[PDB]
Amino acid sequence: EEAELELLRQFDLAWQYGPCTGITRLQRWCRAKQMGLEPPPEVWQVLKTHPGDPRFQCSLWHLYPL
Amino acid sequence: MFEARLVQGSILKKVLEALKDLINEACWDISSSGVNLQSMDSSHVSLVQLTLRSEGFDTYRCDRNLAMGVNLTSMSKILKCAGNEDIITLRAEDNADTLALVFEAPNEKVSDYEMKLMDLDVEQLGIPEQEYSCVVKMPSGEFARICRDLSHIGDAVVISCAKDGVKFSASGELGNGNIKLSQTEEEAVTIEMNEPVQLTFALRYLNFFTKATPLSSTVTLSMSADVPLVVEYKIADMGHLKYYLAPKI
Amino acid sequence: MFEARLVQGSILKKVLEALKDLINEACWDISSSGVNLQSMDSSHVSLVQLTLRSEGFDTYRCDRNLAMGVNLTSMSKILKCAGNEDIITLRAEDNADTLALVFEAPNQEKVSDYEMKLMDLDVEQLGIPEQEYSCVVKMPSGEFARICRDLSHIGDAVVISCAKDGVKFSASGELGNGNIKLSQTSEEEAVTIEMNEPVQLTFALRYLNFFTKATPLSSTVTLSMSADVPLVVEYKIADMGHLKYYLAPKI
Amino acid sequence: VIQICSLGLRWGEPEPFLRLALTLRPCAPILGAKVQSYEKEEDLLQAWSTFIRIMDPDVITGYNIQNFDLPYLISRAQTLKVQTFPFLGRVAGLCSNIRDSSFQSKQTGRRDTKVVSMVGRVQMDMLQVLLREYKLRSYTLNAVSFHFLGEHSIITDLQNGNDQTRRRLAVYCLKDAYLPLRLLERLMVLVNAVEMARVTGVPLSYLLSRGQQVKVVSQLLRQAMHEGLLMPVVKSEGGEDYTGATVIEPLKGYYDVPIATLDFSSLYPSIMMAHNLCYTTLLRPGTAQKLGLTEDQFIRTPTGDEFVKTSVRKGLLPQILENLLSARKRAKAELAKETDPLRRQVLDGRQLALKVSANSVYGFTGAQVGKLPCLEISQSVTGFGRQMIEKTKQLVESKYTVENGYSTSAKVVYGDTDSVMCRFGVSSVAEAMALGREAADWVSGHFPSPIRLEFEKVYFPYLLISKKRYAGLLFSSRPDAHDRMDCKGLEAVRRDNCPLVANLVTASLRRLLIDRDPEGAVAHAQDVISDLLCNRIDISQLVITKELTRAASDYAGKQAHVELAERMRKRDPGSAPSLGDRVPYVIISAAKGVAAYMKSEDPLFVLEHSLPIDTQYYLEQQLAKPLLRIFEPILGEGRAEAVLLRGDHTRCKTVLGLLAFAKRRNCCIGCRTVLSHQGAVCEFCQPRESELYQKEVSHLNALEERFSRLWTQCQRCQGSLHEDVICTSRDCPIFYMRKKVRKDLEDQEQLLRRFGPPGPEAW
DNA sequence: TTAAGCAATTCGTAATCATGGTCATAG
DNA sequence: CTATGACCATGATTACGAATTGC
Ligand SMILES: Cc1cn([C@H]2C[C@H](O)[C@@H](COP(=O)(O)OP(=O)(O)OP(=O)(O)O)O2)c(=O)[nH]c1=O
Ligand code: SF4
Ligand SMILES: [Zn+2]
Repeated sequence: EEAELELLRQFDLAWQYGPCTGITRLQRWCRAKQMGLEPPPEVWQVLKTHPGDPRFQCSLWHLYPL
Repeated sequence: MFEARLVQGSILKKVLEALKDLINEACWDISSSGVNLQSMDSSHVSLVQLTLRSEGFDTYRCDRNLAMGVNLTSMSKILKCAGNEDIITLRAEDNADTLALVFEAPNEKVSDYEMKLMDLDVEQLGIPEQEYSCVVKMPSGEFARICRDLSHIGDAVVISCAKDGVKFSASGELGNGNIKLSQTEEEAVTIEMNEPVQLTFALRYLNFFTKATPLSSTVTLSMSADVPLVVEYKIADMGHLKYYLAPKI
Repeated sequence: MFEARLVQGSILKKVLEALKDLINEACWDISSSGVNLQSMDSSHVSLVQLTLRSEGFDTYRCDRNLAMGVNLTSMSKILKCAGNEDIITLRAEDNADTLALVFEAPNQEKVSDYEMKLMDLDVEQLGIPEQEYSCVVKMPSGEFARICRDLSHIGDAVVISCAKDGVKFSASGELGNGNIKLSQTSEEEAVTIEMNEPVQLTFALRYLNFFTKATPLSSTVTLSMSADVPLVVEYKIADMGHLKYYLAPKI
Repeated sequence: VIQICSLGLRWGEPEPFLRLALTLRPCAPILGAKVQSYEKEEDLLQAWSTFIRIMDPDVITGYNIQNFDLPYLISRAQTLKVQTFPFLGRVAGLCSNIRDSSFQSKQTGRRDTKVVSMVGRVQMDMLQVLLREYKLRSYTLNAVSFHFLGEHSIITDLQNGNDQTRRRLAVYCLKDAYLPLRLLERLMVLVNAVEMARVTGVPLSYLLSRGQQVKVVSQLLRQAMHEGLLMPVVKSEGGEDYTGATVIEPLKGYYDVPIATLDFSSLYPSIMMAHNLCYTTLLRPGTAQKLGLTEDQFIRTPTGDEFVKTSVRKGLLPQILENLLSARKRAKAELAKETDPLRRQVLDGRQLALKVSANSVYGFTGAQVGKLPCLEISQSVTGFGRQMIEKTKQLVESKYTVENGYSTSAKVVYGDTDSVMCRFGVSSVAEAMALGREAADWVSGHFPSPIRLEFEKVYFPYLLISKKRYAGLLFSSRPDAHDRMDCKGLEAVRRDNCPLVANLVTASLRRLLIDRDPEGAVAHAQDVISDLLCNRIDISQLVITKELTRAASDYAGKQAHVELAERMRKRDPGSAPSLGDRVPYVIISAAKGVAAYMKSEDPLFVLEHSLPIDTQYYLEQQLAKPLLRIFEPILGEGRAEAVLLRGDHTRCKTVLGLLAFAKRRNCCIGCRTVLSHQGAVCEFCQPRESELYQKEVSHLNALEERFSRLWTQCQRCQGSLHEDVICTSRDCPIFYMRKKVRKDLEDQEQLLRRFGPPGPEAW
């Protein structure tokens, strides 16, 4: 923790995985894996050792009335 | 077609003066089980729940489940054109949006009014039944004076239910004070306790809740952990009237 | 440690109801003689002397010559929260600058325990003269209030003529002149105009309305006047002591 | 400070020549601009100071650079210990400093600004130019860019990310830094500033700091050296007021026969010109005596003074006024040959400025707190004004009458201190125009020169409500049929109200004056009130704005906007309204009826926290009384009952801590009876179910069509079709109108799942 | 040391004044 | 157990300041 919260914030702004501020984080991870762009096997291995926490399993701007 | 007839119009006038300040619009759910109502206040803080059971109306007739939309100010103005001894009948169609009220004096004078209803798009809410753990049954006059007397000091009040009795405290810029009450027919204060309670509620809502004091002699206060305080009144072989208010955090 | 009780306690409600419209503050002098209050008015025309002996109380403990100050109208708003049959109890610590009021019930089931904070006071204090009052009148308080209020709807200030046979309450106004005459009546409803030498004086009728705020405060009202001196109206607080309102006269 | 972005041009060339952007992390290249990157902020501030020394610009502009940008840079350079930053000026050994200043007048109000010292260079914040010249509703860059052209915590994670995010941030910053240049060259700011400095004779820094006194002092001194006079110093605190202008009593109502308007042009400067009024020719009451020559040596005014004829002296204020009048005449002669509309109004702005200068010459005389007051002159001016307008009204109503061979005796309906609205009688616009031109040219021949009356318009029809409140339709020629409406004073040009009310007043006067159909007007006002009560009106139409003036007058009595401003937020005690700006608010519903200052809230706070709206406040306090102003004079008091009955058929249709403890009782779609079970239809109203499904799928169909038109408009206003939209612009109707249709669709989609599915889905 | 003028209409808040519903106690 | 006016409570009228626009 506090290092796992920057890896996800770095996965969320890389443009080669998609334009993602409307959906979940694991849905975008599996969308890129289907098309197989290059999802890395570390943004998966922190979404498995946690429960349904809203500060891991949510996009950066999931507040913010946009 | 709906038609009811009730001999004690005074009960109707007391219930309509319970609510004309807290609520401006309501929907009456007319059924074959009685006349039942739920509403929120205008401030979106408190809940009212009113039940007039079907038996206590001394001449009942309801064909089909209705829903009437009533502006409570115009109805409260109409029900003060009827003295305290009259006999009140309600007449409604199942195709119309206009209600008829006929007041029958117990002596040569009969009166009849027609009132236009309105269509409203409100949503109906309710309550689930759980066991509140502090159960107070107290005189209504003492509760009215206690709320009205603490009101001049400050605006919150803390209710403190302990073993032998309950204790109400309130503060403000001109100081603070409490009132005790202890276990010792209707002038008694019966106190059932399993877990002790201490909670805080604002006074403007309580001084709204104590407007319906002529409906009964005693009042029932129910408390539990972190739930909305319930204020309950009973109307004799007619039904009941409940207000609901949430605690401060 | 001051701790005092009063069973027929409606009198305190009654005095502070007739105190708060006059003045905004009071200099409460607690001595071993009891509870006293000398205080001027706000308009520099009048004065209140309240004396409450200890023998008019029930149960008493005074260990200090306390000299405190009360903001009156907030204390009256607190006194509005207790009935008249209810027992009034006061408690005071000579280091803790607060007043602890305890309202007991006659059925003892409702207990009240209120607290008002203190504020400092440097109030002026003058002594009344003692002299001969050429006219002392014993009157019913309700009839007196009725008469001066009946004069309030004519004009503003009253002229009084105090003599042997009758007494003459006259006034002018925007509708003209009027006057009512009284005489002695040959225990509470009895009147008496005890007189040596007849006089004429000017007084303010609005301050008579202010002074008749203590109408339910006694058996009889006493009206004491002489030449060019403060009128003292007296309400004898029954079995307790007395309240005297001084009004410096007009020119 | 993480990014600085700069644009530079030579004046006269239609594009810039320099485009630079300096960032603080490594970035990605932008076509058309240079990009440099640094790993520390000291290098960034040093690089900007060296660039600003080497390019050496004449003028520095921006938007809110005075009160935000330059003191932020100066304080940030002081904190990080960089010694060589604050030398931005032209003199080689001088450092710059922050200094407060205030300005106040009854014309622009009071404003408090900081200044930063730059010797040699000139500053033009475009915000201060807008706030001084223009009277608008919001003064944000988005609002004035829409009005003239047509358009913090997210940025901190666009900068802590990657370098294409930083490239997006730099393109945004460069568009921001480019907009005030376009506004400066499009609005003809600098050309008018240079012409103002050449006509008045004051420097170019005084037209951004001072008022209208230094210019008239300057022109009077420049005219005083040519005859050898010296000015005195009189100062007095304080004289009394004098009597201003007359207004003629109306004949109120609705007119449908044409009224022609005749007015005087440049009234007070021509009074001061053609009766030889000046400081330097004011005759004291004794110095006429004991000479007795009254005739053609002096004159007498209605207030009482005596003033010398022009055969002895020429005043100084006639000559200054004559120069200003010729400059404005040349500006109008240039304006009479433009075809573009925005260019036509900016030349109108130039001539408006020269007329304001000429009238402030007269207003200099009566200012008892000033530098040289002579209230005798002011009283003579307004006395001559009153005398001449009553002369106009007597003459116009007296000559053209039934006995004098004409058709109908005319009757004046209105006059306000420079104009006369005479009602002639004919209902043909050609004959009214002909007689009105004859009347203007006839009456003008009873005066000295340059006093002239002129025809200006014909109103047909006309609507007169009170003093300083009227409306009409505008005719310039006859075969030029009609131009527009005129709304003098009414509820459509003031800014103290809601957009909903001003829009309703404009649409009602449109349907009522152009098409002459009161039934569509009643149906329109009914639909507005019905859609108000049914809770389908956007919150853009509900926002009220008020100006936060000096704090002691707002200490004297409790207001709504002052209460909202002085109540800080928990989020930000560092961004709040200051003195001089505008506070926006809406009114929410509560039960504290003694105070409308206890129900006011920020629009963004009621957005994010979802508080309800007081529809009865907006119904009886905002809407109702302007409508009763407008709709009554065409009919009687059965018209008040007609609109209050058109309310009455439509008032009976209203839409609706403890809120979490819901039960969510279902209800019959046909007859609204709460009942156990989830089926949509009631057992008595079950047969008519195909019609009840038919009804409401044409509502889902129309919500679907509104979702798509809005959420793809943001993609075209943003620029890109492949990346996310981030624009929470509070001055755009687009924002928060795109937020509620998501919830309408969320609700209306779930109401139709009460009905089953129209087929399987797992086959 | 610094600042162009007057006329008029509209709306909100607190304070002043009128009037009825309870009530409290003397008959 | 029942008249009478004194007492509390709620609504109609006036006054004045603030804001903004027309000449
Ligand atoms: C607008 C305005 C008018 N006035 C006075 C002077 C003017 O002579 C008089 C007439 O007002 P305006 O008609 O507004 O101005 P104007 O007549 O001088 O010029 P034009 O007809 O070409 O528009 O009102 C002022 O003193 N100060 C002002 O700001
Ligand atoms: S909300 Fe959409 S349309 Fe409105 S300003 Fe923002 S991007 Fe443009
Ligand atoms: Zn049904």
